[PDB]
Amino acid sequence: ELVVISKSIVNPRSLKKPTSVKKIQLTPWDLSRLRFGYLQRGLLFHKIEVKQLQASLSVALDRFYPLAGRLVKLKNDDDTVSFFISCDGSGVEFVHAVAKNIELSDVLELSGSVPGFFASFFPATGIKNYHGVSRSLLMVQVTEMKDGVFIGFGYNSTVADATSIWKFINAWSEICSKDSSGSQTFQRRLHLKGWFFDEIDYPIHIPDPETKPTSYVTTPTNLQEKMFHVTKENVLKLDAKANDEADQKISSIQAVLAYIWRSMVKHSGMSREEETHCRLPINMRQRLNPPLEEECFGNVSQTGIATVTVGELLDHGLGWAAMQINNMELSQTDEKAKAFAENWVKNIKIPVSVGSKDLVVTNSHRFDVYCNDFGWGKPIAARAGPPYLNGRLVVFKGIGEASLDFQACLLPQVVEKLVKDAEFNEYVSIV
Amino acid sequence: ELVVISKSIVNPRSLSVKKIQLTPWDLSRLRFGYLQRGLLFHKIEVKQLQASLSVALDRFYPLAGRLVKLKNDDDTVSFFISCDGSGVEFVHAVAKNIELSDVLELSGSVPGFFASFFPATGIKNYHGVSRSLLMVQVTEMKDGVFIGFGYNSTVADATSIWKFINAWSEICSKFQRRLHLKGWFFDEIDYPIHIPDPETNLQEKMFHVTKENVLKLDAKANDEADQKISSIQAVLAYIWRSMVKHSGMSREEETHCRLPINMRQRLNPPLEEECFGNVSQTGIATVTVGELLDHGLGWAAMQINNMELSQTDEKAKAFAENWVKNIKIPSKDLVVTNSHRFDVYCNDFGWGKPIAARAGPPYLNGRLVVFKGIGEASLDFQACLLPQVVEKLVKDAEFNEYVSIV
Ligand SMILES: O=C(O)CC[C@H](NC(=O)COc1cccc(C(=O)O)c1)C(=O)O
Ligand SMILES: O=C(O)CC[C@H](NC(=O)COc1cccc(C(=O)O)c1)C(=O)O
Repeated sequence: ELVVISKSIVNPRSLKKPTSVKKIQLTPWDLSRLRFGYLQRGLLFHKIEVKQLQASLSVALDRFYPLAGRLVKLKNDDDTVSFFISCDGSGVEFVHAVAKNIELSDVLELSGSVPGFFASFFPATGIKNYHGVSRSLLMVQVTEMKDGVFIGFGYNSTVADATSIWKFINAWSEICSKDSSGSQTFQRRLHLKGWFFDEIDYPIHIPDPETKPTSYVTTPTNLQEKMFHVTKENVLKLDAKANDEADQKISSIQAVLAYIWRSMVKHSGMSREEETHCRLPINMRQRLNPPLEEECFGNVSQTGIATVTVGELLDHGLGWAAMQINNMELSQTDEKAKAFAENWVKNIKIPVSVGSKDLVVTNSHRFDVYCNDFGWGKPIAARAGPPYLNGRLVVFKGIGEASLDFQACLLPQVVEKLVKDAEFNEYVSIV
Repeated sequence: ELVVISKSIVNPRSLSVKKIQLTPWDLSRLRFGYLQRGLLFHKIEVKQLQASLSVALDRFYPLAGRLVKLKNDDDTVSFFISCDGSGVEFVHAVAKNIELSDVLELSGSVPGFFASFFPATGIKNYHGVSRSLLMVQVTEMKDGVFIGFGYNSTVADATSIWKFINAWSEICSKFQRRLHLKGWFFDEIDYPIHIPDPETNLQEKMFHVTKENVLKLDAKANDEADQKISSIQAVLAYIWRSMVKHSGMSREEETHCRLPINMRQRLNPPLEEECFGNVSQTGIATVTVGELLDHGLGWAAMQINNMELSQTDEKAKAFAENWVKNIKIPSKDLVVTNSHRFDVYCNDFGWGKPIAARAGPPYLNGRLVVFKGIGEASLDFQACLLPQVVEKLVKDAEFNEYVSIV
């Protein structure tokens, strides 16, 4: 129940005399994601005016110009290909849609089988990162609802990590809020991530990612999504309990993730001998040597993986699970990252999926998603879009900074057991 | 914990004195405390809030008045509201360690820190001779702002106070008709009315009911009931049955659901929807515990609806006229307050709609403050409960399916 009003390309609006076309080189981290789908997130508002939003977007794209570029695929004479990002100002796909029968309650209170109507609010479903040669690296959809507006976006993981994407959304909202021409918002020089793998030749020669199985997103699933809210009081309670049991210092988010992990596995139906993983995004800017600037733009995120058996996770307590997470984070070193990049170049792996039997943590509690006031008020919710993956756990800072929200994608049988888990529902509010 | 930055008397912006006479409904509430409610925001600029309040008091000028107490020669007293522009008490305070999470998620013993966000705790309606009839406190938090207010029930009902808040925020964000007062609608009662001189371990939880679960309860109640039942009647009945189930009361006890009734359209002649003043009464549905527990949701909902249908003009008149010859100026009930009809979120003062609405002290067992949800189809309730009832409610699987308790 969604009609498209307009589909257009939004180009950067360049007050400056345009410079040459910058080329951005792709690392093993970027190339190993070429077959994954665009990541899709969005913000819910009481009010957004689309004209101002589109105008301010063109200005913001000038300031974050790699988001307006395209992948370029080179054919090597050895029958491999190479990719780089060309900052050519090709522009961003921008969709204006209307879903006049959908109201805020419907998106705030989402609960149950996915995909549902909400999937259609996102613009990049089924788009893979290697499609960025011909589709934009950022895609935006603004959907007017009965009594609100949703701004959804999808982005190519080869051009940006979530840290960078949320910095762009914050700049865009600031411009939109103050004046759409950008004349009243400070322009800042963009620092690029650059090339930080000094022992790896580039561009890296890889097999063509499109000459690969190419697997569907519209296939029927049995997945559901639920929202989990953890209050400040309960975050603190979990934090204290994890630290009481643990032998090293455990952060609040580690304790809460460990609690969710244990609970998710308790109700999974997995055998004790199965391995379960907690996959966590790690911002590597400050772990690399030399470290990169905290504001450098691009994907500088690595996925850390904590591995245990189901039996181990259930037999030990909360503090032990939190220690597995923390130990994994501590292991994500510079020497590790570089050695592994050099191994990747001699055993290229570009998977189509992550796997469905893990806790797959994404986004971050650190991103101030509510600071995105476009001029009519801060958002009232932050959500993720397709694709749907069992075990996905999207982390959002709460409207209350001390609280946490999680958007969890789970099998129906797991939800059914989770909603009857008395202790879980003491610590976590499921909607 | 709470630091006061400033206190001001805000009069109407514009520079005989109109008298508003008090009805038996007003006079009966003289010993009650001021009612206190408020709105939570990301951002409020205090200077603009205060200037706009002066402008708003031009329109809602009774809120800037004072009670006047007359001593009559027959050893009684009389009260009226003198619209003298004395002004509204306006307090600016800072709670630097309190954050949005704390107010959104209040849960547990009351009174707690939040009580201090409200300006009129311990103030009774008869104190309006010397204290303002509306009191405002704007409390800056670590990462947000709360606008708390208390009001004297002799000058306004909740319908009127929320219309005032709506007008104030509209003025601050920047009226085709002038303010019309409710007037004297008891033609068989003389004024001023002569009266005698009028002078617990509780917890609060937030309940949210989703659009989906409101509709489920509505459908259930209507399937069971023989008259049409509204969504709010169905949800209130469900909460009522659940509270009584976990109350510890025996079958023979009488228990009540108390509900605010806007009487404007029930009076004859009916009064204008926007007429200003207190034109509300409390309706009381009475049942025994055993009956409420034995019968289903639709029957409880019918008890509420039947009570509402009985709130007639003729009854109100007869009761008021006898009240003047039997002045009465004064639990484990369901005490419903506020209403789903009030649009909480239209109160944008210029920096964004509110992110929550809340009630303040006083705290009383069984209070259930109704707020329309951010999601317009949904409902929020601020419930004041005994710890033993809470413990039973959190272990009630069905209740926690229909209602999200935080
Ligand atoms: O950015 C991240 O959270 C991981 C990025 C990347 N993974 C994918 O790009 C596809 O798998 C996922 C994993 C998590 C969330 C989603 C989603 O669509 O939200 C998809 C990786 O694992 O290195
Ligand atoms: O407006 C209403 O809900 C009732 C008004 C009045 N009642 C009192 O003035 C004192 O009893 C209450 C009842 C409900 C809430 C509170 C509170 O403090 O929120 C106090 C009455 O019965 O006509």
